[PDB]
Amino acid sequence: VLTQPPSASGTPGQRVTISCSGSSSNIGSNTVNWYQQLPGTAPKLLIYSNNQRPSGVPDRFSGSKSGTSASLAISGLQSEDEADYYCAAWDDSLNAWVFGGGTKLTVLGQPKSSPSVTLFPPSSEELETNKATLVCTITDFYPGVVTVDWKVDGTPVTQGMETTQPSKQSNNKYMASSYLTLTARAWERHSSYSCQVTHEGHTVEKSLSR
Amino acid sequence: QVTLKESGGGLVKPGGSLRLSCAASGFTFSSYSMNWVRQAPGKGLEWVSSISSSSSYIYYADSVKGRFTISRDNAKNSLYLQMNSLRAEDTAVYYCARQVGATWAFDIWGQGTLVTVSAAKTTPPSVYPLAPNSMVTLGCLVKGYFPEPVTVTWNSGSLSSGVHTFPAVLQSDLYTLSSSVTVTVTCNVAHPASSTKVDKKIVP
Repeated sequence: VLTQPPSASGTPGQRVTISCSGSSSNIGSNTVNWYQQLPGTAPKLLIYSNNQRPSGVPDRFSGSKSGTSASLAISGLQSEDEADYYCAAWDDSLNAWVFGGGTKLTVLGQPKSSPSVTLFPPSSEELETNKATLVCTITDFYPGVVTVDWKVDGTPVTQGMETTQPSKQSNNKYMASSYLTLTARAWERHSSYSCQVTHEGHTVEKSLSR
Repeated sequence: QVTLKESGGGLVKPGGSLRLSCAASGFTFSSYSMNWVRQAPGKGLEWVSSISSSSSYIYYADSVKGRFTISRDNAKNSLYLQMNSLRAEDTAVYYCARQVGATWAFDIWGQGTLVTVSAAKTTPPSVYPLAPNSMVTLGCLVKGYFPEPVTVTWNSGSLSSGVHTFPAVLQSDLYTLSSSVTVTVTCNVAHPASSTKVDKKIVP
């Protein structure tokens, strides 16, 4: 994919930029288009040919492209701009469109709040079934976007992970949970386990030993 | 009145097949390249396939190569996607989108149609304890149930302060959810679809 920051934020009236980093075969060789997706709705065209706006798109949205990177700037942030933004470019090597991973833009309506992370080991009851699930709970964060990374004996995990979409809490901040699924034999083969939660420019890592 | 409308979405078993359709209105359908783009629940957009004005040039994402076939009927103002050997990872909202000639931008999108790939049958949850010093956090892992929802409470609703009941994840073809309480502590789980209730005492 094209690499985008998971989250971008600002207070109303501020100027916020969203980066989109690709490679020579896509952004390096072709124009970038941007799509805005409001929650639960279909995407819409926001920017085309790097910096052109279709009718209906306000001039506070602007695009640029340089080398293998593209950028979307939103000036004078308005509450209705809160949405997911995706960049996209044709890839000459794959003969395919490549989309960015998306950026949720939050228009700050409360101060930022870092996540509270708790890591739970598998229970002996579950281990009896030959499965092991570690649970990483994440609460009280705002904006409502986190990235979760897991490690086993210091090595990054690439499989057996699932993370919930963040949902609103009683207090109007966000919560999410992440799961690491292993076999009971894999759990017994390793010692150190960690869940790392990235929120804005703040990373929190919780660890345990089997 | 330039619109696109997808249809044919629904539930299909793994290994099964489904054909989506997209009806075009208010424009000369034969003058445009057309695309399918999909989005798995809570995930990013993933381009699927594209077809030229006269079907001379057809492209597929590597993830769907040899399983999906794009076609069009210019007289019937319709775009199609034939999806074979469907897998759980193909579950998504599928959108059809019109591509502009000069700019390659997808300027008009349909509302989307949901395709769910699952052979899951009604299954009760297994309930396991979550236990690890300034404040003690205990919980319940409600694993492998289908369909949603489950209801979770603590001490029959009497313990409400400090509780967080999280949304579910699809883990394989079944749901998993967790609930925790920051504080003789019982989690009460109800899964109406399987007519099951579980009360589990959690101890550190």
